[PDB]
Amino acid sequence: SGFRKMAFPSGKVEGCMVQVTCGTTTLNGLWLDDVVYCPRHVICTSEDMLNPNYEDLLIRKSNHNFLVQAGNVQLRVIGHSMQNCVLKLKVDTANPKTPKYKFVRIQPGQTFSVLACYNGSPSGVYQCAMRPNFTIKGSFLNGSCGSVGFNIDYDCVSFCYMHHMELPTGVHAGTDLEGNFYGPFVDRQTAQAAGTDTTITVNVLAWLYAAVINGDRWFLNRFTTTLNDFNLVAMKYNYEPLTQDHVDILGPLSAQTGIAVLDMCASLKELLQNGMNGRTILGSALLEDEFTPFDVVRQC
Amino acid sequence: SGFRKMAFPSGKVEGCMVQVTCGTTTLNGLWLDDVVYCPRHVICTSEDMLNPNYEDLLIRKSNHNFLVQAGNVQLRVIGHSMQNCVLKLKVDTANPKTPKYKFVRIQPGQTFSVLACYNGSPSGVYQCAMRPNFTIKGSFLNGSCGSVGFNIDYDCVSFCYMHHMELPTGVHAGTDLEGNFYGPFVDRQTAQAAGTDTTITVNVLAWLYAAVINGDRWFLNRFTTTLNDFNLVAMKYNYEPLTQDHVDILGPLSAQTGIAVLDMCASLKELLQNGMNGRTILGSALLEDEFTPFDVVRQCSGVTF
Ligand SMILES: O=C1[C@H](c2cccc(Cl)c2)CCCN1c1cncc2ccccc12
Ligand SMILES: O=C1[C@H](c2cccc(Cl)c2)CCCN1c1cncc2ccccc12
Ligand SMILES: [Cl-]
Ligand SMILES: [Cl-]
Ligand SMILES: [Cl-]
Repeated sequence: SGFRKMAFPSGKVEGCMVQVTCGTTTLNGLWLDDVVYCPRHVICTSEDMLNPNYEDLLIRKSNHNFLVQAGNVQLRVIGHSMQNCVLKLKVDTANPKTPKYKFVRIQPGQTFSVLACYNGSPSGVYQCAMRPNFTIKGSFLNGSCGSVGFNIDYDCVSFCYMHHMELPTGVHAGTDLEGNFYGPFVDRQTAQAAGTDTTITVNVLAWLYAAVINGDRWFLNRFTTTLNDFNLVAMKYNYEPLTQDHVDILGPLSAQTGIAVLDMCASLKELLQNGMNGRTILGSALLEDEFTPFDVVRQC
Repeated sequence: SGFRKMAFPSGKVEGCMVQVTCGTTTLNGLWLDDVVYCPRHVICTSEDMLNPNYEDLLIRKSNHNFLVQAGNVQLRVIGHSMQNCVLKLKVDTANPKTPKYKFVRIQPGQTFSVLACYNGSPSGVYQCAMRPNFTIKGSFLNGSCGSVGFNIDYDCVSFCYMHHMELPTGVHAGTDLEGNFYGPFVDRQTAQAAGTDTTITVNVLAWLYAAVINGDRWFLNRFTTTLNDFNLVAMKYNYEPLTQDHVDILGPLSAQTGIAVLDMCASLKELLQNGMNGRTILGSALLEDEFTPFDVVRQCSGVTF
């Protein structure tokens, strides 16, 4: 019993964190096999950030301009290339601690663990979700760039995020490990803002099924709803539309608890209307949206 | 910016997790140097748990009755002894991945990271606090026994908790690594319950300082309070007493934000007496008490391990 916001064990990723320095700029890199991946803005000064021409800034760099440190050992850069917004630094040593891994691009609503790092050294691990507005509500200070997001389902680390920037509202933006940003963001100090964020409806429903599995039923009601009526109501509370895909994904949880997906949608509608009236659901006074249907099945 | 419930990186502990099997019971063990530590109830059947005589159950076991698996390698048990509620299995191989470590007993209010394991394999990591009633609000299923709690101070892992049991309210009880239970719990299947819990006041204050550091100031006010008046209000709302030690520990956070500790106490008093009025603090409608002052400083300064 119990339901916690749980991150994947970070050991497999800790053994990949390195420090990357280019001139006065220092950030984190992910060392997998003989390549170190890091945000391309490591080649920029603060002045370069307004309108950087990365191709032009990079052509002026040689391999020895990049200093890569793995623990107390300096790795030798023997090649460099740019792929979208990530810089790939070929090194002369393959990481002996390279786990079984893949690069995966996630969709909004997906969760992942973040291993926050500074100077190539891991500081902490926490659980995140890719928000519908493509930002993540992280905990990142200056120097955290290059920290990564991942999932570890069955011994294989799936890297899904690399941290690049903090937006004005204190939320965070980054790329997949191929260097493509999540969201309409760019690695430029231009006016950028997070779009209006919404609640990940399918995740709130998953969490309500987690609460039922753990013995709580106070929020259930005798009502059901159509999918369209639910969406009309939910959008008024800034909730993401629930699609037929989401209803299908919640099938296993619906079968386990005996509560049909549209019956749980009716409880959610009522919770949005009434609030909790001094009660809690899994130790929370707010509806939690950073647990996916998959995370619920994994934990419960 | 941002403030998350953050655990310590678990890699140093993952390299110590092993599976321990005694008869039909399988649980987790912590392999440090040539010893595997695990709950002593691994030698019990469900019937034994009703009224176990651990010394008597253990004397009937030989080394080969304990099967210890580290990954896909079977370790050979060459000795066994009991220390309080922890079984120590001497093995013929020292763990090459043994980090610099210590065994520490924590106080209620102190937080730690739990690496939840099943069959000697780490499944997840989360942060939690030792409640004032000595339970932890963990997330553990059958098979999680032997999972450990820890903190990291520089490059040293301080093991502070080993999982043993779940109480009827779904909360958890365990021991330090010397096998001493936190709380008035016993490793026996008998009527046991968590006592009435209280809120960790110093931790709520630390979290309120974290909210101020992150730009959330709506709860600040012009008022201050005495420590004694604050403690009368704390007692009324099932909050732990705030001591002068707690006030001292919050000094650095008070200096950084410019809000005196007793000035933050007046915010907390107002929050307890009036609620949040539809507002949230760091994305929470409840006052969070599972971040110590040290946790707040560490996360807001970027301390690494
Ligand atoms: O956002 C940025 C800067 C930036 C500016 C524009 C585009 C890009 Cl891709 C990056 C570069 C320096 C690091 N940085 C930060 C990244 N994460 C957390 C931060 C917390 C506080 C202060 C800066 C933070
Ligand atoms: O509490 C116990 C049992 C127990 C009974 C009496 C004393 C002692 Cl020390 C242990 C033994 C089996 C494992 N166990 C559990 C431990 N954690 C989470 C559990 C979730 C569901 C079911 C059992 C759980
Ligand atoms: Cl996805
Ligand atoms: Cl006994
Ligand atoms: Cl409150």
